[PDB]
Order: sequence, then structure tokens, then C-alpha cells
Amino acid sequence: LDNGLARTPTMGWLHWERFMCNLDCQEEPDSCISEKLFMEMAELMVSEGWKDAGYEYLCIDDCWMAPQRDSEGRLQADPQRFPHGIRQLANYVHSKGLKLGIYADVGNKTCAGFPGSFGYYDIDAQTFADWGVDLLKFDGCYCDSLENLADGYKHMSLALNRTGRSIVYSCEWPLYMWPFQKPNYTEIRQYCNHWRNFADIDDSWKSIKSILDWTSFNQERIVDVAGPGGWNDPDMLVIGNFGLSWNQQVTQMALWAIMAAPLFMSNDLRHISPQAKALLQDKDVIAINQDPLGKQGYQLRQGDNFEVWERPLSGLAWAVAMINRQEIGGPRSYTIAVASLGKGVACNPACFITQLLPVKRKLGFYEWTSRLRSHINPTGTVLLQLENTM
Amino acid sequence: LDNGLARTPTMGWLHWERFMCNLDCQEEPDSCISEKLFMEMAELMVSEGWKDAGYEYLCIDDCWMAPQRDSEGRLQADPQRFPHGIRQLANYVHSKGLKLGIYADVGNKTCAGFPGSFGYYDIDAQTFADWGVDLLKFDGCYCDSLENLADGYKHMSLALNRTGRSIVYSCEWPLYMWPFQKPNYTEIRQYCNHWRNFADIDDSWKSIKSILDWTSFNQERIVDVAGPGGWNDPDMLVIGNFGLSWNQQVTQMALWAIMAAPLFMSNDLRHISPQAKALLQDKDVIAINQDPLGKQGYQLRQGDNFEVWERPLSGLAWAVAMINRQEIGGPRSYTIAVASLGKGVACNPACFITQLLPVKRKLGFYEWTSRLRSHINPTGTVLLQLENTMQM
Ligand SMILES: *[C@@H]1O[C@H](CO)[C@@H](O[C@@H]2O[C@H](CO)[C@@H](O[C@@H]3O[C@H](CO)[C@@H](O)[C@H](O[C@H]4O[C@H](CO)[C@@H](O)[C@H](O)[C@@H]4O)[C@@H]3O)[C@H](O)[C@H]2NC(C)=O)[C@H](O)[C@H]1NC(C)=O
Ligand SMILES: *[C@@H]1O[C@H](CO)[C@@H](O[C@@H]2O[C@H](CO)[C@@H](O[C@@H]3O[C@H](CO)[C@@H](O)[C@H](O[C@H]4O[C@H](CO)[C@@H](O)[C@H](O)[C@@H]4O)[C@@H]3O)[C@H](O)[C@H]2NC(C)=O)[C@H](O)[C@H]1NC(C)=O
Ligand SMILES: *[C@@H]1O[C@H](CO)[C@@H](O[C@@H]2O[C@H](CO)[C@@H](O)[C@H](O)[C@H]2NC(C)=O)[C@H](O)[C@H]1NC(C)=O
Ligand SMILES: *[C@@H]1O[C@H](CO)[C@@H](O[C@@H]2O[C@H](CO)[C@@H](O)[C@H](O)[C@H]2NC(C)=O)[C@H](O)[C@H]1NC(C)=O
Ligand SMILES: *[C@@H]1O[C@H](CO)[C@@H](O)[C@H](O)[C@H]1NC(C)=O
Ligand SMILES: *[C@@H]1O[C@H](CO)[C@@H](O)[C@H](O)[C@H]1NC(C)=O
Ligand SMILES: CN1[C@H](CO)[C@H](O)[C@H](O)[C@H]1CN
Ligand SMILES: CN1[C@H](CO)[C@H](O)[C@H](O)[C@H]1CN
Repeated sequence: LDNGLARTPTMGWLHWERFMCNLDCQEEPDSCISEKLFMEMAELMVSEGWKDAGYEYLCIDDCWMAPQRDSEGRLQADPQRFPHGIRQLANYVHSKGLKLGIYADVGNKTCAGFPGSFGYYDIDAQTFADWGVDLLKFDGCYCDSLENLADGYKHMSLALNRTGRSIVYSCEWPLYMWPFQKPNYTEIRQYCNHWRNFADIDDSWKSIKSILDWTSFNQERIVDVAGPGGWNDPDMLVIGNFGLSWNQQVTQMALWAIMAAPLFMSNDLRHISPQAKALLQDKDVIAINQDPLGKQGYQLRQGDNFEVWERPLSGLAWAVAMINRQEIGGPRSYTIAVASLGKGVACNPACFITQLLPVKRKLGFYEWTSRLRSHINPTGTVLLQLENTM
Repeated sequence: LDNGLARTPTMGWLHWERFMCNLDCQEEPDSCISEKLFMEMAELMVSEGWKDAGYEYLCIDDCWMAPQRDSEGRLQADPQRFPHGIRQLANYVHSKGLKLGIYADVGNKTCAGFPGSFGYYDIDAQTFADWGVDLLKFDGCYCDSLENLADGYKHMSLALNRTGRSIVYSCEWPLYMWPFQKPNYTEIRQYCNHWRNFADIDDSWKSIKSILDWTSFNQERIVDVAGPGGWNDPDMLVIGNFGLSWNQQVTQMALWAIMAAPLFMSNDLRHISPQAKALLQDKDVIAINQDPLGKQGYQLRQGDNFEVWERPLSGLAWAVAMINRQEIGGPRSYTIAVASLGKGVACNPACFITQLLPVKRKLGFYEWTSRLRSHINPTGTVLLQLENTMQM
């Protein structure tokens, strides 16, 4: 989408995975979907270094709406859980130097059963712009036809454009199209800043593996379409929650950098381990994700329960990730000719290699003839950056 | 097995899950099955508090053997990887105050292809006793008949007895019966100190869930068989390795305490996080596992992606574990009448409740009519101890 936005993958926080559709503010006041939750997250995004690391979009997912529209047919936030309204919340978020994302659905209802935007695309776009919204996530539930799905996603893209406000447009169009028809990613990129391809992530290693496997399976279709203004979205970062071991968290962070993925944390910034925070705020890895060239990486090799992915970066540099998919035993040795990396140019005639994950360590100079050996933890990833000696 | 051993579930360390059958000492010297690995592991078991917490048996699994027996038809350790021999290794381990476990197979070969014990049961038992072995894990590969399987397990039990040396006898008999016929656990208990029931664990939450679900599904068949001298073995602890989140590690530790499981760590004690170490050395949870009453716990309830397990303990106390099996979202609330716990006895007329996991905190006095409310992390467990009292 040529709206000047998402020139690098969008970074921020999104409530869905960790907080879901909790409406019980009476019994769960600190975890229900409320304006207080988002205010606390914005406060911590400033005070705990998230904004400085690049996480900029504080995003509301489903279940913010009142059950019905206003008299003029406009969406309204729930009067009890969002008593001051979205425009005020956006004002607060902006006062923190942050941007505010909101959620709507292309069909007749949101996935959780709240008002859909079908028949109100222009009204809803102008409402979001008036509120000061900076990002829209657009879900695909309750849509009776593929033609209505495509038409709705394109119409909402155009309506957002016509408001004149810069609004990042995040689409679930491919995900809801895939079971029925192969998506045309040239068109999707024309209308969306990033797009969800695969099933919702949850707090499990199984979900990480599924997302990676589906991405590599479909890489010939989706890798080349991604770039500044339009990204593949493999769904939220779940680092800092409950289901991932440390090495599985490392794998998610490294591979979301390789994939030029949007980095939307879905966690509780009020209760997050120092290790999870240091990983999520890892300047070198974020710099890979945010590389201005914006070329998505890909799986180079798979075999012997290992995977090798790589990503071309600005200025003759490359990122390389090695995943150990064997879920038994100890760290396993993997060796690869450096001439096989970066299409044969990364280390011709030599490259300096720096390991970034799981720990940062300079490995030294590797000649074009060299072989790189590493030991990779089960379900973990070794992430390296290769700099051509010029 | 009425040999005076395993009056509580055996505790120690077993190499299989973490180190497997790595024979490449040239390229993977820190991971290969060698006498130096076991010597260093024994040193750390002493120096890092493992022995003090109760982990006493340093156990060799498969792939310690030479490819053939010696001229006298006796098993030998690999001359390159175990040049000083099992007897010296046992002397070293004993000098550290620890006990040494070894591995053999009921059939013609071990599962990795090394010499089996069929036809040599008495020779092999007396060999292990001469070496100073204190525990034998007995695998079931390469056995042509169920009759040979059962006869071999019983025969090796008797041969170990005949040596006169106290040797804990760990059997895989039930697991190897399952494809053909349901096991008779009365017989197995008569011959074994503990027995593996289910597939090998690996370094994954999937494996933990599978073991728990198979145990609860089959609990009416196996729970009452367990007791002092004979335990169900749901396989090694994998806390301290790579595949389990903190909450999943908590779940394994809590539930292995509930199940009166042998506690055989399979990890690398040279590279273990302080959090994993504190969990594995948790004195209160180990005390639950080692409860002298020796009655295995069970699943009390399951539903809405929650599980409630409980275990009766000595002196009218109970351990209660609540598992959140929903793998999305945040900590979920669970409420239960304390009268529903511990068969209605734990809190009659009252109980003092102490949360032990994921953090230790006294919760207070609960009357028989009261309700306990807790929040459980996704894939995590809350473990509580209930102490019966009349005080309030
Ligand atoms: C509604 O849709 C229209 C059409 O799709 C869209 O207009 C487009 O806006 C983008 C960004 O604002 C334009 O791209 C710019 O083109 C100008 C040409 O003068 C360039 O100078 C810009 O360069 C930027 O990036 C440079 C590096 O590449 C930097 O030097 C610097 O940061 C510049 O800002 C940039 O390429 C695009 O040309 C127009 N297209 C048309 C047809 O007008 C508009 O933004 C949309 N409006 C909303 C509210 O979404
Ligand atoms: C070879 O096998 C034989 C039997 O097949 C086995 O001897 C049996 O087991 C133990 C040996 O320690 C005996 O049990 C003891 O019996 C006396 C009887 O008065 C009791 O006082 C003992 O009680 C103490 O120890 C118990 C722990 O086991 C506690 O429960 C108790 O509170 C006391 O502390 C104990 O029960 C058993 O009687 C014999 N049975 C026979 C001989 O028929 C022998 O040990 C095996 N040898 C080897 C080397 O394994
Ligand atoms: C996928 O969609 C794109 C855009 O909707 C199609 O590309 C356009 O094709 C028309 C002709 O049908 C050309 O006039 C445009 O110039 C093309 N646009 C771009 C940006 O190239 C493309 O044909 C579609 N592909 C399939 C297989 O349907
Ligand atoms: C180990 O192998 C030997 C040789 O095959 C087995 O002995 C055979 O046993 C089968 C039935 O069990 C008989 O039909 C053969 O006549 C036996 N052959 C010999 C040479 O004795 C032995 O049973 C095997 N042991 C185990 C535990 O499977
Ligand atoms: C919404 O419902 C109406 C009436 O049932 C239907 O005509 C319309 O196509 C629906 N819209 C979508 C996007 O499914
Ligand atoms: C199991 O074995 C024991 C000991 O041999 C025997 O007493 C019992 O009857 C057996 N049970 C069944 C069901 O065969
Ligand atoms: C079901 N919806 C949820 C909101 O209800 C999340 O936004 C999820 O991303 C989407 C399905 N892909
Ligand atoms: C395959 N053997 C392995 C030794 O080779 C482990 O001892 C495992 O316990 C058993 C299978 N249940």
C-alpha cells in the first residue's frame, strides 16, 4: 500500500493473544478489555523502553465496541469499559508519543459478535480518522461471499485514503480467502500495508512451528511480494507469556526478524521477565527486522531436523538463522559452507560473522572457502549477521 | 518388589533423554557417553546440592557396553569410552556418597544394538554386583515372545536377589507388553521396584501432556498398584533442558510429585539455570513426592480446559494440583469447594492451605464449608498442600 506508511514492518503492541475478549471488568478489572488497560500499556511502553526500541503502535483488537451503533449509525466504544471514548484515548496515546490502532470487521459482525462494517465502510473510516486512529486491523468474519470479502477490503482501503489521515491498514483478507481460492498478493499489496496469511497464533511452540512451516511451504508465493509498504503478517509475538521456553522465544524473535514481520507484542507489559524484555528490545535483532531494504528472508535449506533461513540486508550484509527442530537430546552440531550462504556473495572473498542469538558473540572472519559450525539448542535458533569484507 | 528398596520413589539422574546414544567422542566430546561424563556429573551432584536434595542414583542408560562380551562371557564397558571400567566408576561414585545405576536388556540385544542379557541373566547380575552396581534399568528390545519377556524380567529379578547385593530393579516390562496384551500389574509389582508404562518422554510440552493424559485415562488400572517397594514410572524429569517453558517445568515437577513418580533427572547439571535448579531442588515438593504413606495421586476432575489432581499424604494431609490446559490468553480463575478436596477429609473441620508452586505462599485457614479460589497460568500448575486442623 503506497500510503507512505509501514516503510519498515510496523512495531507495537496488540491485546488479542494475551487478553482476548475478557469483558468481566467486575471480577477481572485488571485484565478486562478496557481503556485503563490500554492507558497502562501506553505508560509502560514509554517508561520501560519499548518506545525507544521502536514499538510505536498501541493497538486495540476485537471487543472494544458497544453492542450497537449511535443514532447517526456510527460505531461507539463500550460506555462502561471505554467511558471516555476512543478519541480521548488516542489523545492520551499521542501525548505519550505513541500511535493508536483499532479493530473492525469487513463483514456484518466482528468475529466476537460486535457490529461489522459492511454497509458502513466510508462512515467507519471517517469515524476512525476523526478519532485520531493511526492503524486499522480489518478482520474477515461474517462475510457471505468471496466477492464481498475482496470488495470490502478494497473499499475500506479507499475510504481510509479518502479521509486524508495516514492510517496503517492491516488486513486478514488472504487468511479468509485461502480455504476457497488462492489469493492474488499483487492486489492485496496494492490495498494493504500488511496481511495475515495463516491461522491465529497461540501461546505454544506448536503454533510457532506451524507458522514457520506454512511460511516456508508458501514461500514461492509470498516472499517476493513483501517490501516497504506491504508485509506478510505471521501474527503476534508471544514472547513474555507462558507457553514458550527461552529457546522457543529466541526462535520466534529471530525468525520474525528474518521474515520482515510486523512485530506486534501481545503480552502483559506490567508482568514481563527481564530476559523476555531484553530479547524483545534486542537492538541488533530489531535492526535486522527493520532493515530499510525491506527484503523478506526465506528458508534456504531443510533436512536432518535442521532449517537454514537467510535474509539479504542493506549494504552487502546478510542475516542467517539455523533452527534445530529435533525436540530431544542436547545442542546439535550443524555445519554449512559459507559459500552456500547469501547466494554465494555474502562471504566472497570473506565475511565477518557475528552471532546475535541466543547470545551475542563475534565469531571472526570466514573466507569464501570456510565452513561455519554451530551447536543449536533443541527448538532454539542461532541467528548470525554476515558482513562482507567489502 | 519386596527387597527393602524403593520404599519411597527412587531419586537420581539418568542420561538417556539429554545425552541419548552419542558415541562420537571425537567431535562431540562433551555429549558422548563416557566415564568422564558420569564422573563430572557425580562431582556436581555432590557440589551443587543435588545429593542433599535426595538425588542419589547416578544412572547409566544404554550405550555403555563394548560390542561383545569378553572371553569369559561377561559384559564389558566400552574400552575407549569407559577405559577404567564400571567397577572403578562405581568406586568413584560410592566415594562421593552416591549410588550407581546401569542398563541392560532382557532380550538378545539392547535397543541400541549392544549385547543383550538373554542366556546370561545370572552371569550379568553377579557381574553387576561384583562391580558394585546399585540399580539396574532393564529394557525390553529384541525379545521374540511375551513369554520370554516375562520370564526374563522375573529371572533377572531372582538373579539380582541371588547376588545378595541390594540392587534397585527398574523394569520396562509393561511398556513392551502393551502392543499385545494388557499388563498384570500385580505380577510386575511382585518382581520390580518400578516399571515404565508409557512411551519415552522427550523435551516437549506435547510429551508431558501425553504422559499425563495417558496416566489419567488409565488411572483406575495403575494408581492402586503403586506403593512402597513398587512405583509407576512415567519417565525422566526433563526440567533444565530446552523445550519446556517455566510454567510447563512447574507442571512436570508438581505432577511427578502427585503421581509418586521416581524422580530421575535427565539434564546437564553442568549447564542448568538457577530457576530450574531451585524447582528441581524444591524441598517441599520433593517431600510430597517422597511422602512416607506412598499412595499415588490421581486426577479428581477434568473440564473447561482445567484439571484437578490430588494425592493423599501422611497424617491427613493432601496435595492438590490445578492445571490450566488452555494454551492462549492469561491466568484463568478456578474455584472449588474445599469439601470436594481430599475426599472431604482434608479440611474437616478445617485445613491450613499452603501454595507451593509456582511460588510458595501461605493461604490461611479454610473451614470445611469454605471455597478456594486460585488463578492458574496457561500450561502451568498451582500446587497446594492442605493440612488438616481443628485450630480454625
Ligand atoms: C492515498 O493514496 C495515494 C495514492 O496511492 C497516496 O499518494 C502517494 O503517497 C506516497 C507517500 O506519500 C507517494 O510516495 C512518495 O512520492 C514522492 C514523489 O514526490 C516521493 O518524494 C516520496 O519519497 C519519500 O521517500 C523517500 C525515499 O524513498 C524519502 O526521500 C522521503 O522520506 C519521501 O517522503 C514518496 O516516494 C506517492 O507518490 C503518492 N502517489 C500518488 C499517486 O499521489 C496517498 O499517500 C494516500 N493518502 C493517504 C491519506 O493514505
Ligand atoms: C531377596 O528376596 C527376599 C524375599 O524374596 C528379600 O527378603 C524380604 O524383604 C525384606 C528384607 O529386608 C523383609 O522385610 C522385613 O521383614 C521384617 C520381618 O520382621 C520386618 O521387621 C522389616 O520391616 C522393616 O523394614 C521395612 C522396609 O522394607 C519397613 O516397612 C518396616 O517398618 C521396618 O522398618 C521388613 O519388612 C522380608 O520379610 C523378606 N522376606 C522374606 C525373607 O521372605 C531379600 O531382602 C532379597 N535380597 C536382596 C539382596 O534383594
Ligand atoms: C493480480 O492482481 C493484479 C492487480 O490487480 C493484476 O495485475 C494487473 O493486471 C492488469 C491486467 O489485468 C494490468 O493492467 C495492471 O497493470 C496489473 N497491475 C500490476 C500492478 O501489475 C494481475 O494480473 C493479477 N494476477 C492474476 C493471476 O490474477
Ligand atoms: C535370541 O535368539 C535366539 C536364536 O534365534 C532365540 O532362540 C530361538 O527361540 C525361538 C523361539 O523363541 C526358537 O524357535 C528357536 O529354535 C531358538 N533358536 C535357538 C538357536 O535357540 C532366543 O529365543 C532369542 N531370545 C529372545 C529373548 O528373543
Ligand atoms: C450481511 O447480511 C445481509 C443480509 O443477510 C446480506 O445481504 C449481506 O450480503 C451480508 N454481508 C456480508 C459481507 O456477508
Ligand atoms: C496377576 O498375577 C498374580 C501373581 O502371579 C496373580 O495372583 C493374579 O491372579 C494375576 N491376575 C490376573 C488377572 O491374571
Ligand atoms: C478471530 N479474530 C480475532 C478477533 O475477534 C483476532 O483479531 C484474530 O486475529 C481474528 C481471527 N484471525
Ligand atoms: C529405547 N530404550 C532406551 C535405551 O536404548 C531408553 O532406555 C528407553 O527407556 C528405552 C525405550 N523405552
